[PDB]
Amino acid sequence: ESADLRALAKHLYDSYIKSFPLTKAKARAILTGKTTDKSPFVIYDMNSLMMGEDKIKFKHEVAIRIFQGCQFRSVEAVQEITEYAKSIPGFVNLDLNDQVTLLKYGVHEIIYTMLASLMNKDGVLISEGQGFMTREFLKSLRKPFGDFMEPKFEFAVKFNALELDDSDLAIFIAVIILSGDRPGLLNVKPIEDIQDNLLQALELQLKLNHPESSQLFAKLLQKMTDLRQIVTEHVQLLQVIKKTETDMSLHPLLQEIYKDLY
Amino acid sequence: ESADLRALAKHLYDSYIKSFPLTKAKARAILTGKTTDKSPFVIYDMNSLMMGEDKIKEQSKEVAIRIFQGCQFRSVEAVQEITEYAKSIPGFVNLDLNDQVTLLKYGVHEIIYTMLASLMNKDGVLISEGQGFMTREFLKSLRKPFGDFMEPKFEFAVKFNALELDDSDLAIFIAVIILSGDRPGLLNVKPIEDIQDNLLQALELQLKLNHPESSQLFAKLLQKMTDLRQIVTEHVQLLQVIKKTETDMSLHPLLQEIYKDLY
Amino acid sequence: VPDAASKHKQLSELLRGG
Amino acid sequence: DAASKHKQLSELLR
Ligand SMILES: CN(CCOc1ccc(C[C@H](Nc2ccccc2C(=O)c2ccccc2)C(=O)O)cc1)c1ccccn1
Ligand SMILES: CN(CCOc1ccc(C[C@H](Nc2ccccc2C(=O)c2ccccc2)C(=O)O)cc1)c1ccccn1
Repeated sequence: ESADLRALAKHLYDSYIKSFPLTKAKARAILTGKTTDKSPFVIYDMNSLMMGEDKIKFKHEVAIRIFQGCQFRSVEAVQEITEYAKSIPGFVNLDLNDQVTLLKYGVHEIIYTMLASLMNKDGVLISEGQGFMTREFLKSLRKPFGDFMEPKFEFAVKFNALELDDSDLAIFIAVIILSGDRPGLLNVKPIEDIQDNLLQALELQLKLNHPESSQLFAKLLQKMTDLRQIVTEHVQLLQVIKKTETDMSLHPLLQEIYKDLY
Repeated sequence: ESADLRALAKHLYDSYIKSFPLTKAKARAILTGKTTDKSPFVIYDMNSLMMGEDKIKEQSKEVAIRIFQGCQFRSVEAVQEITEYAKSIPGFVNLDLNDQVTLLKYGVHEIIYTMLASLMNKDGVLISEGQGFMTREFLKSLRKPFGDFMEPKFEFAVKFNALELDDSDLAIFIAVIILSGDRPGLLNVKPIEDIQDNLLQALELQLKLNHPESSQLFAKLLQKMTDLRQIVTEHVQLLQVIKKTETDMSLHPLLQEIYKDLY
Repeated sequence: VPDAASKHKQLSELLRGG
Repeated sequence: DAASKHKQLSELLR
């Protein structure tokens, strides 16, 4: 029974590696200068954004540029999370309405989870590890733009304190997607069956990979509610932007995800 | 360590029993007719409400407003009971009083909704210590925006009650809830999290002994904490609609104190 | 005809095939 | 100063 749970873990880790180009292993390698990849460009003020901008591939106010660059990343992250979800056994056999609902509610929680992999207390990697934008600079963006990233840094510093690795994260984000309490699910039961198997694999995974971290499984499940508060607050700030800023349409896919979200 | 975790479970269950007069055991006994208590009076429309105001529990108001005051009254008594319970959680009263206050402030409504689930079913909720049973449909039929308050609590309760927890599980679970290290504004996170890890170990042993053959019950219960947070958030937003549109929507000073600068 | 799949055309498109 | 901003909860506690 332990071998089947470990095969599930290996399957999930392999799909994670195929779906997400920048893993936590490589992000840790950037943040402690251990890679052979060149160092990120450090964006710390208005002038260094323009100085490093040419390494950013994007086709089409500093804060408006940060907003656009972010949106571009979010759309690619949704696509990566959808590929990963597609590799979760049982997921693509569920009623497409439920597949859609689970993506709709889980994608941003996974985005914030994996974003934590790219953060330390002083900033975040951008553009697949090619740049590094400092926390102080994001916090110094004109309101309300300066308020978006700061709660994610708070969460990341606590989440990275759990010292999870890519192999843990693959199962945890699978657990997240297969959440039976998503509003609007038609058949909760097959979902919950898949999630209980994912949960068993996650519990075995954390017990083997992090002995001497008592109750790590429970701490990690508590972070799911942290993620939910983060999503709620992000939505409220998006509505400040949509109500106050001029021409800030979201990409149609992000609009599709947030329409009638909660 | 397994025997002290079981002693902690027993300690928590005894303080729960001393602190909360209406347990899940008695609510289940009422709702399934196994008690010797007389059946609740069933309030399912305006007319049956008027009929059972006549025989059992003249300041006329809006029925929706009377419901509002009744739920506020219960909430204030529940806060007092949850505070009494919280004081018996080992380690709690040695924490910096500011943190004690913060943990109460953020955890009380989550515990209120957890324990509210013990008195609900798909069709309604017990009220007034089991003397009445108010239907979901009736609560849903109060004039807008009053009709929208209970429905998310019924939704959550049907999902939470599917876990078939008992009072002994629930005592440890609400303790886990109180000792949350991620409450905004905590001064010392570490002693909180130290107490909570022991509470979590006691809860895991409790659910494994009390519900073998319920795989991963511990993980499903920890996931319900996020439902609880969304319910609190939405309830606060609806209260703020209510405070903005209605007249004399002034809460009891303790609930005002709790909602002041909550999220 | 009207359900969540229809209200999320782009998510649906991403989810299909592979 | 959390306790001073919550006199009623504080009095319940002490
Ligand atoms: C910080 N960062 C890494 C990506 O971080 C993400 C942070 C958040 C997200 C989620 C995503 N958020 C946005 C969506 C559209 C536009 C802006 C944002 C912001 O988040 C934002 C808004 C205003 C100011 C600052 C940020 C979503 O809700 O869909 C996805 C990714 C950057 C920044 C600039 C360029 C590239 N990489
Ligand atoms: C349905 N019910 C039991 C529910 O008891 C609670 C239901 C909710 C709560 C939480 C508590 N709620 C209130 C507090 C003050 C004022 C109103 C409310 C409501 O929540 C409310 C508002 C409008 C309409 C309906 C409810 C809180 O926020 O602190 C605490 C207890 C009762 C109880 C007694 C009398 C009538 N029926």
